[PDB]
Amino acid sequence: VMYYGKGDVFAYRTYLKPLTGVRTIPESPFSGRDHILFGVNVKISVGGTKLLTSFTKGDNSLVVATDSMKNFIQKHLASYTGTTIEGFLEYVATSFLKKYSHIEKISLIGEEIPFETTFAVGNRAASELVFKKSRNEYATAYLNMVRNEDNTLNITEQQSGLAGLQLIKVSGNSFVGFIRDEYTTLPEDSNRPLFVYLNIKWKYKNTEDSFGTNPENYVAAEQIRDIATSVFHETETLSIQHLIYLIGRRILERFPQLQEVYFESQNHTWDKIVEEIPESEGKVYTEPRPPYGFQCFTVTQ
Amino acid sequence: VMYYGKGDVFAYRTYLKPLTGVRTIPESPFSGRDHILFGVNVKISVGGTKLLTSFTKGDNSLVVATDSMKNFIQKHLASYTGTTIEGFLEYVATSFLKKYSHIEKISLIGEEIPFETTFAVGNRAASELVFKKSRNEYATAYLNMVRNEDNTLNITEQQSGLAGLQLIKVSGNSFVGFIRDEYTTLPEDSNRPLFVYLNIKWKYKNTEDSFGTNPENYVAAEQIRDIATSVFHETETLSIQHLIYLIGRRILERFPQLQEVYFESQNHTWDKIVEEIPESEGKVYTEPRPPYGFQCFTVTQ
Amino acid sequence: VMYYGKGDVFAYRTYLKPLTGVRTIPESPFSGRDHILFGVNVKISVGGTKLLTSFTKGDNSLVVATDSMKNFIQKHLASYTGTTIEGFLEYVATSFLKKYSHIEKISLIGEEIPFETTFAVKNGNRAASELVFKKSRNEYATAYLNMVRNEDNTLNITEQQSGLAGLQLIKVSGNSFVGFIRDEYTTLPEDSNRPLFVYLNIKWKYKNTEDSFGTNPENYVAAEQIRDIATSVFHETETLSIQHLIYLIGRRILERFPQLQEVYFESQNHTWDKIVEEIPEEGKVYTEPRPPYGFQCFTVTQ
Amino acid sequence: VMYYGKGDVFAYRTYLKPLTGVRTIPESPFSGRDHILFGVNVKISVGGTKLLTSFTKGDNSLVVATDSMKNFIQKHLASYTGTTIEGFLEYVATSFLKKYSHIEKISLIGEEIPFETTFAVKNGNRAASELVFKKSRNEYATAYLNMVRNEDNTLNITEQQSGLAGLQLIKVSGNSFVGFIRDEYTTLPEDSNRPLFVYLNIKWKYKNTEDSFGTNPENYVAAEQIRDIATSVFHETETLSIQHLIYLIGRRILERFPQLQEVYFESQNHTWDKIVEEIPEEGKVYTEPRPPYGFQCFTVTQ
Ligand SMILES: O=c1[nH]c(=O)c2nn[nH]c2[nH]1
Ligand SMILES: O=c1[nH]c(=O)c2nn[nH]c2[nH]1
Ligand SMILES: O=c1[nH]c(=O)c2nn[nH]c2[nH]1
Ligand SMILES: O=c1[nH]c(=O)c2nn[nH]c2[nH]1
Ligand code: NA
Ligand code: NA
Ligand code: NA
Ligand code: NA
Repeated sequence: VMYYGKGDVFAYRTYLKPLTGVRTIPESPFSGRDHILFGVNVKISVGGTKLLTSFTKGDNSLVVATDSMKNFIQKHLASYTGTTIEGFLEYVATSFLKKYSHIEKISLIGEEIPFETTFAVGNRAASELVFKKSRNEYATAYLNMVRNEDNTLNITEQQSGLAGLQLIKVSGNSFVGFIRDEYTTLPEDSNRPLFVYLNIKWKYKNTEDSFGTNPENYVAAEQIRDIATSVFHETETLSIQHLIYLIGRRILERFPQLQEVYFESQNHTWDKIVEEIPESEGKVYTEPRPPYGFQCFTVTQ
Repeated sequence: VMYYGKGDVFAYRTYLKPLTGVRTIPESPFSGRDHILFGVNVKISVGGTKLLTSFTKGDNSLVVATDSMKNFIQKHLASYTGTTIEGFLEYVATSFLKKYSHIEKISLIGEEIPFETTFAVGNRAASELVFKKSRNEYATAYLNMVRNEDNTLNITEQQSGLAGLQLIKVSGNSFVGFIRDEYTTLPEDSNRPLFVYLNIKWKYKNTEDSFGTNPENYVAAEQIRDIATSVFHETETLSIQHLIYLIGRRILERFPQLQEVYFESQNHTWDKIVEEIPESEGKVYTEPRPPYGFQCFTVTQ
Repeated sequence: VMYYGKGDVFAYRTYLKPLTGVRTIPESPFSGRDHILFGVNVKISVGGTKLLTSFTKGDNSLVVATDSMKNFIQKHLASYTGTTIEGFLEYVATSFLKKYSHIEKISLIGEEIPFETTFAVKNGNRAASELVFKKSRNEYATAYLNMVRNEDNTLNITEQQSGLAGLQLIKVSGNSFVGFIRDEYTTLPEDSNRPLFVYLNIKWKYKNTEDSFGTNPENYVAAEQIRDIATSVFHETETLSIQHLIYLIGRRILERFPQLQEVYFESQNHTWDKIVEEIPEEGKVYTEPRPPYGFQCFTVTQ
Repeated sequence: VMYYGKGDVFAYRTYLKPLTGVRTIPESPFSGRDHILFGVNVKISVGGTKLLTSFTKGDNSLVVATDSMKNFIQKHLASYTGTTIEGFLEYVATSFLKKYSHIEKISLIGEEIPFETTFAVKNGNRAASELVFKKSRNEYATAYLNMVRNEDNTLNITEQQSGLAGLQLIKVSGNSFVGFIRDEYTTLPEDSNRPLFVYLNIKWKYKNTEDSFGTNPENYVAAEQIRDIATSVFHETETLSIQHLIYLIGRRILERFPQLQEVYFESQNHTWDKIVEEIPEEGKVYTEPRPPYGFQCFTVTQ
């Protein structure tokens, strides 16, 4: 391995060109983003054989300073004329390889820094000025671009995602029928309040569709979130494994331009404390000990 | 000082009695809570002269185990027949002093663990089953109760609050006219994107009104949140100090049953990177260095 | 309430005057501080009735920008000629009130950012490095100071407190917790031998605030020495509870430092849950508990 | 991809077999581990094509509950008779594949939960305590292991890696960063003497996986010794960049441990910003930077 770069490059842009005309799906009201505020956290990694002596000899002649890479990203957010993080990553990548001929490979991660609307008043409406910083789920994007021997540039990998989704379904979930042996102490549960954390990532058949230039073909993280919550509600779940497969199948049915969906899920279900409350369908639970189950699974189109 | 207790007592209750009929205000749509899911993080502290020898002699005869205090709280969440955190704290407090005659003083903090609705589908609606765990703002409550010499119990202190509100207003804020001397390097800014964190706490004229038994008199954290966002939108702010005073005045005008409102605010405004973008009203900003300004201020009715 | 200020004012100073001339105790080899690297995180709060209209009218005329308070702290760390965080806070507070006549009260907190020595081979042998330090995320010293301006424009310290924060200690045996109340709320078993794991925050107040500054260092009480008393007493004691332990720690502190007026403890119980009791042919296995934690708050006075 | 498992499996063991018989190096006094207290955080991932219908059909017949995997790990820490995290992972992996025939692949990560010695006065003198330990939030050792079941039901290790995580080192002088590209994106000044602050994660692979287990301890490479090489080289070197430094650290590691095949570095730059350059009558003042951090990823091979 030989690469270097800059992490935690925060950049907030006001009044990015709005994303509009995204084809809708029945699980989600999403049709676009107003982009009054567009926040992103970028990580940039660059590589190339000509970087060797920066390591082996302490020669900085071909070192773009990581601080300069931060300036590059922030200046390019000011000049970007597109409408998505995926497209912003492409713009940065192409511009960086064009600028620095000694770099053979660039890898970028962009994480949305999400904001929510707030109420302002003779009637409450969404404010165009005041927004709430959200620490809940957020969109992500990843891009790798290389310079070939014939000096053409090529995207070698692209992936979009949704991170930090935390969903609890109070009833309508079972976990029964698993292996019972000398190591098993978990009771079977025919009705648990399954609490899952979800990170969902998708890849497109055609990299162009990720940029949003033709919004009809763009798959928004907001729509993925809404599919996940709908499928979870609809399904008598039999395990997290069962749930995530069904979510993936629905995503790929709604978005035929997608090639695959990948899931990283964790189980954070609470421990039950009070099983029966007189005169109520209610129950009391509490936080479990730290160990958490997880699942990782790809569904392909 | 001499007290002991239990912290991080998480307790999640399904199907608490709904809070309904809260008198509305124009800044907020809030009228109640369905309480399908009711999550709280409780801290309990107890004191009394009879605890001395548990410290000075290692005598545990009058030590209620902190683990038992956790069981007490979780069992009482199962039996609570009310509709608010404030009322739950009163129920726990009265029950604990009634149970343990050697305790002279109990202090409780309750923090909401908030959950948000999600979409499920032939039309999207809010799910009654699937909820999103939120890491954004949340309601709080605090209660202190004592046993008097004539053996009556009395609430000595009650306070409600909203914590973790993070609001950014992209324009319509200035900070000018402050002291310029040998220590001043901050440029005056006639139009900054003020980003404030807010913790807001209120006290009632009549402790009864905090419980929610008469919802007409209950002041919900959701309504406080919506007043804050409305006032921030409405105001050409001149500093955080100026903004929080105005928020407090509005709160006390809307809620005459309140005696005071207290604010703890922090300044997290971003540093500007790009001041002018051709053909746009947009700008680019980034995260500042760690130091943060803060303000603390009480407004009284 | 009405005040404002700046938090997370980090400041790192190289080559502060070393702390030496301290008075030793049996429980600690502490003999001073080299101060090649001195880091502090400062919070500053200021008040005064003349600040009212900055809130009620948006009048910034008497507002010292919080950014300027950060500059003030950082510049004064460069000029500070003393040897302790406590003395640094006094230097900042006195200087700030002298600069800003409309401020009536200042409150300061300083938290040490601790570094540990590393070793290097050079010129034939391994020795402590004067250049390379390891940042520590473990325990650290703290200080608190409040100062006021009186009607006659004199300045008085109104409260001072020192402390040690973030000490996490586990004793594998020699602790019991038995004899507590057993009623309809009790499910905790009696335990004659548990691996008690405590978090300790310990704070002390001096009889004479001058002794906190270090200008006569024999009278200073170092957080390092308090740390070492805590670990020694925990080892020495067949503990009957955390309450029992912290009282005995406090007694030892006050016996070793007669110039202290009191010591205050905030302790938390983070003891692990037992998984395996018997291992064939003296060990056991434990794991992390559920989140709820017991805590204790207790003062011992001289 | 298809796998599942359990994360944050904390396990604390008392009185593990001590590690001794290690081979020393000039840069480190490390001589073994007492193992009075041995803590580990384990993540376990398992796969196999027979798990498909647990996802596609909700059939739990071949699902080992993740809770049971936690039980498995905790119970095997009680029975483990070796002396290293690397050996513990092998013991767990081999045992798990032997128990569960439908599992084709297991991946394990173990992270040391480190504790430091404390001292106590007893029977007339201050000495290291055998009972009281301080939990550390600083650097810690790591291990990684992947094992597979072949068609003939033999088991093979397919990847092994050891490491040191969380090392944070600041060198106050004797570092430069000059000569980098100066163009329309450059605003960083050249600096002939900066207080370089690096975070280091260092990972190593052995030529022969057996040497990682500790059963012949003279061939084991301890994270403590790697830590001490890193601090020594940082002191010894007039650094020209972090890239320069980590290459030299890697060279020294590979020279001192010829049984290693390679060493991999993930470094981050957290150097403070300068506030005061000149202090009257050699110190300076620095403060925390904005969040963006440079990083480097680099392998040195034998
Ligand atoms: O959904 C689940 N999948 C699992 O693999 C599992 N293991 N324990 N609980 C579980 N729940
Ligand atoms: O609103 C503000 N109040 C302040 O006191 C301040 N100080 N710096 N910036 C500031 N902004
Ligand atoms: O030392 C202890 N003190 C307590 O009060 C307590 N309660 N549960 N366990 C405990 N341990
Ligand atoms: O050591 C460094 N390497 C780098 O690549 C770099 N970029 N900015 N500062 C730096 N320091
Ligand atoms: Na739709
Ligand atoms: Na209303
Ligand atoms: Na000395
Ligand atoms: Na030895």
